[PDB]
Amino acid sequence: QFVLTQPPSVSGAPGQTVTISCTGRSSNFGGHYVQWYQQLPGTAPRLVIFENDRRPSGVSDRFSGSQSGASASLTITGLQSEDEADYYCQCYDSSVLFGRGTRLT
Amino acid sequence: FLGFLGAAGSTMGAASMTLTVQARNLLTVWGIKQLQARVLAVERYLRDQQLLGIWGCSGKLICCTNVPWNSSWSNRNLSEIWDMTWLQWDKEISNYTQIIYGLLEESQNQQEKNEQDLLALD
Amino acid sequence: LGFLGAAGSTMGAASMTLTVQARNLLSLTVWGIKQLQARVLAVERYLRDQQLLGIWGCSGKLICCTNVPWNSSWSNRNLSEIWDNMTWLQWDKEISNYTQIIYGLLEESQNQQEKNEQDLLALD
Amino acid sequence: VFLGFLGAAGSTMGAASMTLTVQARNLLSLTVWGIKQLQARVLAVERYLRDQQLLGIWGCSGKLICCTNVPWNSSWSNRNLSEIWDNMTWLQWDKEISNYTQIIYGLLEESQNQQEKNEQDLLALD
Amino acid sequence: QVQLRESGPGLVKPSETLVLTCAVSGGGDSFGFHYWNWIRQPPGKGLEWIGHIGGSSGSTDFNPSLKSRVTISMDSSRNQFSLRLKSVTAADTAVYFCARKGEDFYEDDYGQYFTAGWFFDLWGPGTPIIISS
Amino acid sequence: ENLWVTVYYGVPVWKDAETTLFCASDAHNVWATHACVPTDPNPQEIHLENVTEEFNMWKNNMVEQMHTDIISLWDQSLKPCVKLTPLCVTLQCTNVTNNITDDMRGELKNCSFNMTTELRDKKQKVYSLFYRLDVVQINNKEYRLINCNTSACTQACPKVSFEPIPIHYCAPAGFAILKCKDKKFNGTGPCPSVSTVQCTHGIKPVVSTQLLLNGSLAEEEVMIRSENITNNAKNILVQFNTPVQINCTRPNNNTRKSIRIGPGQAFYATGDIIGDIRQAHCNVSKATWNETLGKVVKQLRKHFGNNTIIRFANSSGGDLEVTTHSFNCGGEFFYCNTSGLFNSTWISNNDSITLPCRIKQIINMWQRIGQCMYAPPIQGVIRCVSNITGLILTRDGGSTNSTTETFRPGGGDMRDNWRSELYKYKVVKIEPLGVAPTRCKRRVV
Amino acid sequence: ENLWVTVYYGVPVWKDAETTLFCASDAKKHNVWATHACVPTDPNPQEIHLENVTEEFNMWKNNMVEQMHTDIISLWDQSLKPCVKLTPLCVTLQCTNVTNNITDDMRGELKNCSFNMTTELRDKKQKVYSLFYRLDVVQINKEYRLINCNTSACTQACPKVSFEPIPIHYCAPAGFAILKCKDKKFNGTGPCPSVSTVQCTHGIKPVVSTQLLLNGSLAEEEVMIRSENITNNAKNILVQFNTPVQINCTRPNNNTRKSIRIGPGQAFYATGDIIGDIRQAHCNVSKATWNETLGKVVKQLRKHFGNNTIIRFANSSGGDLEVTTHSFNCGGEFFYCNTSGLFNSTWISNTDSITLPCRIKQIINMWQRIGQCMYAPPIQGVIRCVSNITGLILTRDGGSTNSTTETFRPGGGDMRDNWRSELYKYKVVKIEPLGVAPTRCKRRVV
Amino acid sequence: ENLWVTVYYGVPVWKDAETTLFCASDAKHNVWATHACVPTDPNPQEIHLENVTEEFNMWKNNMVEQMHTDIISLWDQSLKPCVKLTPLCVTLQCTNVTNNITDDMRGELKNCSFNMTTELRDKKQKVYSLFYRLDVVQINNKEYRLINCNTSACTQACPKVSFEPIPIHYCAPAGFAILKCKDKKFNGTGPCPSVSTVQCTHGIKPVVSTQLLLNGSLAEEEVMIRSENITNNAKNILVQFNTPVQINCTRPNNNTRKSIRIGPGQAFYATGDIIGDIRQAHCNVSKATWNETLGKVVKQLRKHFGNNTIIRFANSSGGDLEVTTHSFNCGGEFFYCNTSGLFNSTWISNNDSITLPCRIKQIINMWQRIGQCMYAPPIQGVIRCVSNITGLILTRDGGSTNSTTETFRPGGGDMRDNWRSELYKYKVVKIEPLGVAPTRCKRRVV
Ligand SMILES: *[C@@H]1O[C@H](CO)[C@@H](O[C@@H]2O[C@H](CO)[C@@H](O[C@@H]3O[C@H](CO[C@H]4O[C@H](CO[C@H]5O[C@H](CO)[C@@H](O)[C@H](O)[C@@H]5O)[C@@H](O)[C@H](O[C@H]5O[C@H](CO)[C@@H](O)[C@H](O)[C@@H]5O)[C@@H]4O)[C@@H](O)[C@H](O[C@H]4O[C@H](CO)[C@@H](O)[C@H](O)[C@@H]4O[C@H]4O[C@H](CO)[C@@H](O)[C@H](O)[C@@H]4O)[C@@H]3O)[C@H](O)[C@H]2NC(C)=O)[C@H](O)[C@H]1NC(C)=O
Repeated sequence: QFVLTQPPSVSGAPGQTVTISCTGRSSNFGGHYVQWYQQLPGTAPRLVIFENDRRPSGVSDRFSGSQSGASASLTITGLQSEDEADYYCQCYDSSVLFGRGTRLT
Repeated sequence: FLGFLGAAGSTMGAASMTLTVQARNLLTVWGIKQLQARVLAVERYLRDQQLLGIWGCSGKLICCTNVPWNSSWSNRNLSEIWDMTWLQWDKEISNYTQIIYGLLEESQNQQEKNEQDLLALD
Repeated sequence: LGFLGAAGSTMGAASMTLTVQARNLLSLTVWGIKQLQARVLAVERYLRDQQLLGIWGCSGKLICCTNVPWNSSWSNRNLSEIWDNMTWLQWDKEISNYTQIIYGLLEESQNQQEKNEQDLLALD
Repeated sequence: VFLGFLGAAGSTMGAASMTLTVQARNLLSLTVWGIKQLQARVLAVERYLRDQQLLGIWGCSGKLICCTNVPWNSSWSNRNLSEIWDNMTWLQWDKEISNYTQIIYGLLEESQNQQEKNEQDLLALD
Repeated sequence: QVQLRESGPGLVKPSETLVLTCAVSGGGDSFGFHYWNWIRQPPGKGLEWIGHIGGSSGSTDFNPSLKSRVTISMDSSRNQFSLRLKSVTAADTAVYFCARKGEDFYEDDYGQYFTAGWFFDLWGPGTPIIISS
Repeated sequence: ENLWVTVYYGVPVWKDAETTLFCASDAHNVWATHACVPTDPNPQEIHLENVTEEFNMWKNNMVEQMHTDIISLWDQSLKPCVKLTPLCVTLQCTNVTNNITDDMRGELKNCSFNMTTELRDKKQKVYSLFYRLDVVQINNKEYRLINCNTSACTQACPKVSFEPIPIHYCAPAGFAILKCKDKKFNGTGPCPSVSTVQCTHGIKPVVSTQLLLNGSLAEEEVMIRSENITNNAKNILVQFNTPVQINCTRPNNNTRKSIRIGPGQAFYATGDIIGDIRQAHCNVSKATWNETLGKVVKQLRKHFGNNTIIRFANSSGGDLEVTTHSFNCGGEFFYCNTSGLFNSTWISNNDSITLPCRIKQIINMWQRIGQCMYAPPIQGVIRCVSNITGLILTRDGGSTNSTTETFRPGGGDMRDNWRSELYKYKVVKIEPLGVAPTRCKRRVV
Repeated sequence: ENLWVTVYYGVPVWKDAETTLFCASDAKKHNVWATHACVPTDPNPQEIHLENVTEEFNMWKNNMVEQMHTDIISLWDQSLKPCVKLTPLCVTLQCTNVTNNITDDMRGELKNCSFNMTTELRDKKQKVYSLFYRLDVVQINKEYRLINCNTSACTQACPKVSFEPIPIHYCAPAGFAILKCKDKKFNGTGPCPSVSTVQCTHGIKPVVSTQLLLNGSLAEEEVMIRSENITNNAKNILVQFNTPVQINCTRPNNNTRKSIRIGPGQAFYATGDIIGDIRQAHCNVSKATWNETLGKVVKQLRKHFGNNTIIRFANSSGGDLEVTTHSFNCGGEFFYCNTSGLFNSTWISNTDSITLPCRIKQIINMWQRIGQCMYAPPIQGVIRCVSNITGLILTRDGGSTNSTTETFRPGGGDMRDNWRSELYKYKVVKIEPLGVAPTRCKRRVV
Repeated sequence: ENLWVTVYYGVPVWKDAETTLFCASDAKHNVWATHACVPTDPNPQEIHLENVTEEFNMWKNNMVEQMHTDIISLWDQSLKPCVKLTPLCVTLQCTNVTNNITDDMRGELKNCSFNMTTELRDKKQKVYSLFYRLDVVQINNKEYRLINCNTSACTQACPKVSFEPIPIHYCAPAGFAILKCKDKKFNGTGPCPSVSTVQCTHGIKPVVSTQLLLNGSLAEEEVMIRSENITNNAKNILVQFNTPVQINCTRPNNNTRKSIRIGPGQAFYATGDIIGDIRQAHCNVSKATWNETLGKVVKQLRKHFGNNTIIRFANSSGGDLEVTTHSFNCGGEFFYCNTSGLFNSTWISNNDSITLPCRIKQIINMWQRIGQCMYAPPIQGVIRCVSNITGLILTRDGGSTNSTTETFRPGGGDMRDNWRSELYKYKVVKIEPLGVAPTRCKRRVV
């Protein structure tokens, strides 16, 4: 039981690219496959980036993940007024790890 | 002068003058297709060569025997035979070609014992 | 009388039947190769004794006469029993191991003969 | 048989005339070794029938040493007979003759045929 | 077309057993392969996990910080799994969701292919749970 | 009578029997490997006089043996090639809209799936382009290949080519091929002028259904061949006297990229096209087609009444494999909706036309539910110049009183293309033994 | 007074040798034994009787049965090559006992099994069910696994073809001959006083069985007993009946066949839902006919051994299921029948029907090969095959018990002995036409 | 006065041609199949031919080329029934080794653990195996992967076959013959004074090598030099010498064998545990015998050049390790040895063991066929290899201006020179028994 590090607030403007990183402890590399989520205000969480970098067919092409060793990143290029929602970082060490959450303003 | 099977429609008096041209030319998935036909050709030539060789004509292209022609086999005159085609002549005897060879070998085998007898006297 | 019908008779009786014995010597899947090798094996063996007969002084010639002197020690018999008494099948077993020397004496006795015909048509 | 197979190779052509029996006697003697084993056997028979029928349809079917009534073109070699069977060998002889050897085999075809035609007419009165 | 529906009451007394049944529709035979999980979220904060339930055989893997506090049942007849948690307090005021654990099937002549992580593709609308008198 | 038998060695005696053939090439090409004996520089054509030999057509063994040969030639061509079984995958498979025209809307599909990498423990999302005639709906929808509910198959290896190389079918030893040289040779009947040929001329084994391409044309007049001209249930073979050029091309500069389907073995997918995309089409001039259509109907007046109305219509129907044209332009199999070539009528007494041609990549074309093939893409544009020479037609009879005697172009089977190419030949077996009465007597020494 | 040798070419002299054989069949859709690429048999039986001939036939030394064991397996592997493979079927089966009008003897025999397998595409799965027998399904630690899963991967073997034994004729190649012995009282090894040559043999049905001869050629007048040594303890002493006795083996279940797809063009057939009351597969033999048939061999066995000696029959001793049960074929489905009810016998000097329980297997190893297995497809409908049993494969036991109470039991661990009772009349011999003899020749010089 | 023609049959006449050969073994499983090879005749008649000459021609005859195609084809027929070894390309978590590791094996042997499927397809087990540094590549404890999986992955050799070289014979086909030479000075060309005729050859070793020829045919009296063009630098030089120096190539790592079952009837033979002390494999060669061998080759290289030039022996140039280092087979293994200590000497104008390191690569690849390969299974115990070095391959450096300081360096990137020196006497030739000569014949007509 250990929550993942995550910035509670991040600034968002249209036409740029933001980066969200989450990393707890990585003494033994067991959290190889990080998962990302996107939850519009309230409503239902969605899955945007799945096994590290893959995506479901139907989400926008600008969504892209990265696994740089022990650190993970999510990059969205060309922000708009509809993707400004919450994002979560999902990892796995013992059973299930959940992140705190973010906020695109 | 003519080539392979050149005189196949002429009279037998002139077709049989030069008949040795027909005898000298008797010899992957394409590899099996070729190999099957190469084996087929060597026994086709040797089947009737053995049939020729079992008689007294070992290598003679033209030879002669003492087996007499049966009157009921042909019932046809001789003077007009050498001056009409080979193929029309074949169809008139074709049914009984098997029994012609039967008495042709028994006289030949009894022939070889004949010179085995008087030549053994001295 | 049929194929191999005189195999139990004497050599005198079986000397009128050599024609039928010499006439039946020619007649993707696993059958396509197995029957292919058996066909070429038969034509090779029929040719094996054909050239072995052809090097001598007779081609074809089912009754072939040869002036090689017969050795008495090979048989020690006479004509009263090798023509009227016993058969072809029991004749080979008496000369089964004499077949290497009757063959080997014959090609040279043949070979010493054509030189008599070589100078007969050359020194004429 | 005293010398072996293919013995008198570079010897005298007259001396090699008697030892012409061992060469004719020894003319016949799923894995990758299986196909070419059958290919060698079918080629040996095909090689044996590439010249036996070529010689058998001439004036002598199965004779070892043989000669026929077709006269020699004396302008081909223009050499004496006193060295052919005495000094000249088989190996250094073919290379001076094979430049035109294709046509001699054709001339013996019709020379024996007319000789057979003479024999056919010889039995007309008999 | 598979919808993860929800049920459950509103106002509830604390320190007793509350029931939550999630029903899936478009399955027929699409229940034995995928795992099913319960995920809850307090308002204003991140998600929290509850435990597993078996697809066809039936397996009970739970969160290590909620042991001896919640039981999950399963029927494999109507595709309905029930969530029953006990000793609920005033700090457990949260909205509850039922989610489908995804699976990436692939089999070649040489062997089979297995997944890596616990990713959830299908979610539900959820139902908020309030702890009051 | 003083008559005695004799035997003759080397006699021309003709018997008819089934015969295996040879191979010959005109000096990888696995479609016709030609690992055979080369053909002679000068074939021996010997004309035979005073001979009337009967030749029979549609029961000849030459067409039946070579039909089995090309099937065996095809199966050996595909066993040393990569299997495409890792392609029955759910396809998130959609449209394409950039640089498209009106009638091509929906034919080409930008279509994606999941596929593995060197490790068999990591997947990736590759993309490819597929035609409409290659995928089928299941319910950005989900798609699957046509061959997924039928026999799995391979793709043709890219280095080998399927262009028609002319080959010679030559008789073995003790065997002969007779070539008739009659200008008005009816198929069913004897040929009064028969010549013999050792090894035949070049044969192009093209696989075509509607028309015939690169065949041997006639000498002076078009000819019509039929088993039963009264019957309407048999294909009508027409052989032209003059060639008509055809211009078929693909105007797409299509690229070709290769993705790793597994352990080193690769799958050559279709790359992204460059520039605008148009429809593949075939061009036939009107001036050289309407007059030769008058030639084929002129010969229809010698087998039927000349006071008859003759009509040309579309195909009867059925599946797409037989109702449209199908040929092998540069390793690409087009399917041409031949409708303007058979829309005419005749009363009882520059101008190139386009043909809509569609492209398919999974083609069966042997009536086999045991194997198929994926056609690899070809770099650049496709260009062919060919002659059409045969019209496999079908008499749509049933009516009487010699009225509206229509013809519908059929060609359901595929062995009738070669019946007009091997039309001059028949296998014979020579028997060099024979007997005749002779006054000769054999002397006894 | 002097002799000279002459050459005789074409005389009848034969020497023993070995070679390969041919194929021959009559009246032609697909067959595993006689394919379409086989020459048809001759239309006339060339049987030429010979006189003054005594030839020593020697069975168990000729390799025609060894050649039979060579080409049948070659045909057996060849039909298996272009077939659908069944390697993904030994994924863990979750099974249960079936109880739908079940009897006492079939309780726990059939298993209603369920597992997870691929569809035409390789990304969707379905929960499909099938039926399996107990003899090929074992435990793991309700989870069951196939018996072939820890051994070689293996297939279904293309149910479009049939395993029907069509009689085939082995024809001799050119230059050879086959000698047939027509002696009515000719036992295993010894001279044959009346032998007749033949170009090609008669019809031989390539049926496979381990205990009893099926559909074999009958004897002439008296039942024959053949063995390596009459005092031997092993090597499968065998008999051949002179009169035929019939057997009916039935499968009375209304079995049905459903198509379940492995993948693309990979059609696999599995057992569906049985209809009606299930009954054990059984084979019926007439009690009076079998007892008198056994009453004739007991008289034939009393002359090779001592007179006034009692013999007691017994069932199989032990081993695997392929040797302790009567294994044969019935319409394309393999049977493994218990045989204790026909071999309980005790006979003493001065001298309606019997049912046989039988179990059915789906996947078997046809030979001792470890590299392949065949999944017999479930074939639809009630099947009733009629056949004649005509031979026994017995193995005696040792022990010098005063030459009394001899034990006979059906064994047959070696399966190539089935064709020895069909090829006992025939041998392969090599014809040598050349011969020599001394005469008065004096070949003249021309 | 004129002459008449003649036909001669059976005359000795040779013309050059090409023909496929056939196998001949001594009848003693093997990857060089030998199970269906024709047994050889144990009497090669060495028929000496007198008054004869023959112009041989190396590097143009297809006798080495026809046998070259049989090298690949024989291994392909023995690799197809072997088990496929594709599905182990899952990611490999790899560690280093322990238990008294030395400096020479520091980081070469690796302990790797990875996931693996079992007999039940929906169940996996973790297994461990030992792999060399030249078997895995780096993916950026860390995750390694197989080197030969992004390239075309392949199978493993069956444990039943053995790669030991059987000396095979190539008997000439019927109607055809081969001739051998018995001279002292021998180019690639040259008329042979003493030509001998034989049908079946002596032992020819099919062993493969790249750097040093081993287990080859010994020379006669002295060291002869073979070259297509001795003035050219791109032509490989074949050198063979009379005195066979011995090499003792040992694998001092006592290892076990572990069987990891990868599927139904498919077992992958993994490496076990290295018991005892670990030491790098090496080859031992005598100091004195090797130097005088180099002293017995310097004399005959100076006769083809000037006596004032200085020759320098260095190591290979560079490139891939498989072509630039030694490679051979000893009991199923494939040794890669560094030969710097064998070719490091200079020659001016007029206790004793040399060691050299050796590496081990379990995955071996065909030199020309990159479409597949084969995996050599590990062999338990200690591998002992003793062999005779009979031939060397040397390549001259490019340039070599002023006709001085001509350095000789190793090379030989082709695999056809291993058997070119073993067939130095032999060349296939076609006989034609026909001939025409003039004479005085007058055949008598009848
Ligand atoms: C590469 O690998 C990836 C790995 O993730 C693959 O992705 C996965 O692909 C599988 C394919 O089998 C998917 O499983 C399927 O899930 C659906 C349910 O999900 C659908 O419905 C959701 C709810 O629908 C709402 O929205 C619609 C409007 O669209 C409304 O009309 C409804 O009323 C609802 O309000 C919907 O949310 C889903 O969208 C999500 O995913 C897409 C991407 O696909 C995103 O863009 C979205 O943003 C969102 O995140 C989705 O639309 C099931 O219904 C499927 O079941 C069918 O197939 C089963 C196969 O065994 C079968 O058992 C079922 O019975 C059913 O089959 C048939 O059943 C009935 C007959 O019995 C029929 O009536 C029925 O129509 C059907 O035909 C299936 O289980 C995974 O979800 C998906 N996962 C991810 C993360 O994407 C990918 O496909 C691979 N290939 C590529 C990329 O090419």
